Formats: sequence, C-alpha cells, structure tokens
Amino acid sequence: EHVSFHVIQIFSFVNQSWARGQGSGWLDELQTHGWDSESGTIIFLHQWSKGQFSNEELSDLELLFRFYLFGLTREIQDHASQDYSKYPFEVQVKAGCELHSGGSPEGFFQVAFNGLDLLSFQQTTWVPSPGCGSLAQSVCHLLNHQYEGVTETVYNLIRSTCPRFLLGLLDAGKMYVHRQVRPEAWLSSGPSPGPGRLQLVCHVSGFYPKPVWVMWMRGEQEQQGTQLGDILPNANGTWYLRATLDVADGEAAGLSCRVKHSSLEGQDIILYWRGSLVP
Amino acid sequence: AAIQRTPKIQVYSRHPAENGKSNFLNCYVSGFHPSDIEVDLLKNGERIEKVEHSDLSFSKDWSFYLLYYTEFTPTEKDEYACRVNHVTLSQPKIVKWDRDM
Ligand SMILES: CCCCCCCCCCCCC/C=C/[C@H](O)[C@@H](CO[C@@H]1O[C@H](CO)[C@@H](O[C@@H]2O[C@H](CO)[C@H](O)[C@H](O[C@]3(C(=O)O)C[C@H](O)[C@@H](NC(C)=O)[C@H]([C@H](O)[C@@H](O)CO)O3)[C@H]2O)[C@H](O)[C@H]1O)NC(=O)CCCCCCCCCCCCCCCCC
Ligand SMILES: CCCCCCCCCCCCCCCCC(=O)OC[C@@H](O)CO
Ligand SMILES: *[C@@H]1O[C@H](CO)[C@@H](O)[C@H](O)[C@H]1NC(C)=O
Ligand SMILES: O=S(=O)([O-])CC[NH2+]C1CCCCC1
Ligand SMILES: [Cl-]
Ligand SMILES: [Cl-]
Repeated sequence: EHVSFHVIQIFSFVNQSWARGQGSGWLDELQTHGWDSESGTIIFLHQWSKGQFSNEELSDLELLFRFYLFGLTREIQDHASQDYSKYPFEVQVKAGCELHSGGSPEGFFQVAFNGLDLLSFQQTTWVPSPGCGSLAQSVCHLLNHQYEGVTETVYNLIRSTCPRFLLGLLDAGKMYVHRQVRPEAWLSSGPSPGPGRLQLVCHVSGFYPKPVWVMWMRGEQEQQGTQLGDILPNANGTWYLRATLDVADGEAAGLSCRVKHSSLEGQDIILYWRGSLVP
Repeated sequence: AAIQRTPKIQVYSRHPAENGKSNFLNCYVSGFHPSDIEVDLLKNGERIEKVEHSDLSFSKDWSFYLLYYTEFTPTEKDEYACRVNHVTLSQPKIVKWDRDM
C-alpha cells in the first residue's frame, strides 16, 4: 500500500567546460516524466502526467529546475577546475517522497559521488555518508552554511510539494496506475544440463502489476529446485519472468508450471510439460 | 574514490519466438557504473538501426539500468544478439538471444 515518487538526476562532469545532465520522474517504477536538456523542460510521458498541477505551477517548476541546474553545475565546476585530475566524475541525485500506509509522507534527498553514497538530507539537516568522508564533510558543511534557501527549498519540495504532486498524480492517473494486465505464459526446453538431464523453462511475460508467483510443481508439491529469474522489464510497462527446472527425462511428464497474478481473478495459469508426448 | 560496476546483459523476447510473427527483442543492461555505456542490438552481426531504449535510471545502490528494445520478425536463419561496451569490459561483450529459450 506504499507508494513513492522520485526525481532522479545524473550528471557527468567530463572536463572544466563540458558537463551533461539527465533527469526523470518516476511514480514507483513507472517513468512519468523526462527532461529535455536543450529546452530545459519537463516531458510529460502520459496524458495524466501533469497530476492536477496548473500550467503556471509546472512552468515555474521548470524555471526552478533550470536555475538549480545552472547553479549546481557552476559551483561544482568552480571547485573541480582546481582538481582537473579528478575529471571525469559522476554525481547522482535521488529526491522525492514516499507515502506510507495511513498517508504518512517521508521525504528524502540522496546524493552519490561516483556511484558511492556521498550525503543525504535527514529531517532538516545534511548528513554525510559514513565513509567517503573528506569530500562529503566538505560539501555538507558548504550546504549547511553558505547555501541558504537551497536547504529550505529542498525541505519544502520533498515534504510538501512532492506528496501533494504525488497524490495529484495518483488521482489523475487512476486508470493506468491501478490497471491489471493478464500475462502470457509459454514453455520451452532450455540447454541440456547434462545427458539424460532436461531443462524445463517457463516464461511469463506481459504482466502488470509487477508482483507475480511462478513455480514448477507436480500437483501441489512445489519443486524446491525451481530457479526463478529476475523480473525484467518489457516496454510499455509490463514485466517478464523466467522460471527454470532441470529434471530427469521421463520424470518430466506430469510436471507443470503454475502462475498466479492479481489480473487472473483466481483462475491461475497452469501449463503442463508435453514435450514429445502429444501426437 | 569511485566504484565501477560491470553491466549485466539479459536478452529476451517479448512474445514466444514464432518464426514469421512480429515480436520485440529486449536487451536489459543493468547494474553498471559509470553511466557511459555503448549498447547495440545486432541482427546476424550488423547493427540494427531501428532501436528504441528507455531513459537512463539507477537502482538503490546507484547502479544504472537501461532497456533497449526493437521490433523484429525472427526467422530460422537469423541470429540476434546484444553487444555492450563499458569501461569495465576489456572488449565488448556479446550475448546472443536464445530463440529456443
Ligand atoms: C545549487 C547549488 C547548491 C549546491 C552546490 C554545493 C556543491 C558544489 C561543489 C561542492 C564541492 C565543495 C567541496 C570541495 C572540497 C575540496 O576543496 C576540493 C579538492 O580539495 C583540494 O583542492 C586543491 C585545489 O584547490 C587540489 O589541489 C590541486 O590538485 C590538482 C590536480 O588536478 C592540481 O594538482 C593542482 O595543481 C595546480 C597546478 O598544477 O597548476 C596548482 C594551482 O595552484 C592550481 N590553481 C588553483 C588551486 O587555484 C591549479 C588548479 O587546478 C587550476 O586553477 C589550474 O587550472 O592546479 C592542485 O592545486 C587538491 O587535490 C584537492 O584535494 N574537492 C573537489 O574538487 C571535488 C569536486 C567538486 C564537486 C564534487 C562533488 C559534487 C558536489 C556534491 C553534490 C552537489 C550538491 C549536493 C546537493 C545538491 C543541492 C542540494
Ligand atoms: C529536485 C527535487 C524535487 C523533489 C520534489 C519534486 C516535486 C514533484 C513535482 C515535479 C513535477 C515533475 C517531476 C519531474 C520533473 C522533471 C525532472 O526530472 O527534472 C530533473 C532535472 O532537474 C535534472 O536535470
Ligand atoms: C571536454 O569534454 C567534451 C566532451 O567529450 C569534449 O568535446 C571536449 O573536447 C573536451 N575537452 C578536451 C578533451 O580537451
Ligand atoms: O508499469 S511499470 O511496469 O512499473 C514501468 C516499468 N518501466 C520500465 C521500462 C524501462 C526500464 C525499467 C523500467
Ligand atoms: Cl548543463
Ligand atoms: Cl515446445
């Protein structure tokens, strides 16, 4: 019952002149917003992506994002052109908010330097990451002293603007966020894990929401030997999942893949292994 | 300090590989860092030109992931692969798409 909304930013500082930035907005795992870096604008990936915010409010958000990009790049490049051997380097920012069951908002703002935790914004104070100290401590000191309104703006964004915008987004996109897409399931014979051995593969593709149960079983006995893969993304917000099992040939008859998913409405998906048994 | 993470490359079709029916080939490149990566979808060896891909994103450990996908009609004669190059790879890694999977 928990939902989040995130804005992620990825900055690559290549030299004291070049630096490229990317940004996107994400409701849970569905991307809802992109960022056009040439125009410096929000890209609304869905009809409901404006989330019951006015065009004035959103153009002002774009204004603030543009100014924040400008100043962030300016100050970082100012510090780095004095350590040019440090180029290239990457900065990642994950801001946003999580709506907890009962309606409790927890905002968060986290920054990584070169894929390592640099610092976070806990409650109302910048906190450096334990480890990666000197640079963290420095940046955290600068943020907690020189950069005035930056801190208050961050707090109000992740604690007030973010949850309001999030609930507006869920209200506007109620038909897409709560959709149910029935998966397609098929069977295959993977690579022989040995002579006599036999690799049964069960594919389940095209399902939303992401939670899914896939299991090889004989009757009710779930085979403890099933190897479940990762849930991988398809385009257009559906998911794919492979579950395999290697058995002895001749003992493969009677095995069956079983798939449970909310979209099924109870009637689970069952696919028996046929092999060369069906004329 | 800096962390370098090698990309995980997974190739899978959106629908059962029915020779003659259109389909989508997905290459999911995940868990890599830094962000600069070069991903190509290859049909029989040459690079496919009509390739879409998601906006860059990153997991909670800050490692990046990307979904490259293309419409394609698989045939018996055709072999499809995903070629990834990254600073963590001495030379580009090529993962063939297992039709039989
Ligand atoms: C919207 C805005 C709000 C947010 C903004 C806030 C964040 C912005 C940025 C925050 C960073 C602040 C923390 C800084 C920490 C450290 O200060 C400073 C380094 O510390 C020491 O510094 C010294 C220099 O001073 C270094 O020694 C230099 O090493 C070099 C090797 O390449 C050379 O050897 C050089 O030698 C010479 C030479 O050979 O000629 C001698 C000359 O004298 C020198 N000439 C000088 C010095 O003037 C010349 C120079 O390079 C050029 O001038 C020539 O072109 O070079 C020698 O000087 C020394 O290593 C180094 O340890 N860290 C950094 O750099 C890290 C990079 C900065 C940003 C990285 C992290 C990103 C910020 C964090 C996220 C951003 C904010 C988070 C939240 C977002 C908003 C809420
Ligand atoms: C930056 C911290 C904000 C946290 C609270 C956000 C409140 C939600 C309202 C935002 C509306 C649109 C969301 C995505 C905006 C576009 C974007 O992805 O921009 C990234 C850019 O900046 C990096 O180049
Ligand atoms: C700075 O980085 C950009 C991005 O590749 C490049 O075009 C430019 O030439 C670089 N400067 C150098 C290599 O001196
Ligand atoms: O509806 S949803 O399934 O949550 C959307 C998933 N988008 C994926 C496609 C791009 C690659 C990673 C995320
Ligand atoms: Cl820029
Ligand atoms: Cl078959």
